[PDB]
Amino acid sequence: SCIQFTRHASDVLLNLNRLRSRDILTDVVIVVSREQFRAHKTVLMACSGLFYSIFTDQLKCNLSVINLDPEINPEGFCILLDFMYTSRLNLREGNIMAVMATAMYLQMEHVVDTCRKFIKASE
Amino acid sequence: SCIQFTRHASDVLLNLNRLRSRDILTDVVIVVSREQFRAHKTVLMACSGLFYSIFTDQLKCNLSVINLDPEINPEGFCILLDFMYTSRLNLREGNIMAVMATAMYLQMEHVVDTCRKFIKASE
Amino acid sequence: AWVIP
Amino acid sequence: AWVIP
Repeated sequence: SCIQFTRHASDVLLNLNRLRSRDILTDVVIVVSREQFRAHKTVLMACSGLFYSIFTDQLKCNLSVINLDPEINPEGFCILLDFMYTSRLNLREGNIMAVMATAMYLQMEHVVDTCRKFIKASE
Repeated sequence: SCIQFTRHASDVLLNLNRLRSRDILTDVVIVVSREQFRAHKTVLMACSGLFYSIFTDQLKCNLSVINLDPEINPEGFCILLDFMYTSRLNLREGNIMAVMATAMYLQMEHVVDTCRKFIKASE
Repeated sequence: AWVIP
Repeated sequence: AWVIP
């Protein structure tokens, strides 16, 4: 018998991104080669199968720094982290291959699917 | 030039509620008279002006237990915590006054507004 | 906003 | 789903 506030989930996500921008209660640093990204573990886990597996591990759940594979492109990771916090994906000809590879690694299927579609359309 | 995944924010919220149900990475207990509720500080802060003020305080941000005013109804708090994590509000004739009072205390304006509307319609 | 889901 | 926001 519940009523539902349509904009609630998007407002929560906007507010989580505002906390990230102000560095409020961020609890992990993701390191991608020479670059560092501060984030909230729960948001990473709610978006990515890889982060869900990492932060449910009894030892890794306690880590404050996670180093990604050196093959991962920092710009590709930045674009996906922004997508996690905003639902918006800055997909461009110049970054699509790095974004797709990063989304495969992070196990973000919806992103992998749109990248495949955009690549197929250019063929 | 971004593309947007429409269902992303709702999927994130569903996944945060799945983490709450399994008690994964919950970092605070809210105590309401004899009742305890485990939650994630970032979700509380993203939904409630009161929790935003609490967890941005330099001393209270470190607390693992927060005790609410004894006047707050635990069922009213449970309904609002479920709304935070799902966008669904279980508003009923038998709970509307407790829900409205709890939403005023938690500074959740959209909930206060719908309660006022439902009360006014019954007059 | 509010709707019947 | 994907759209132009």
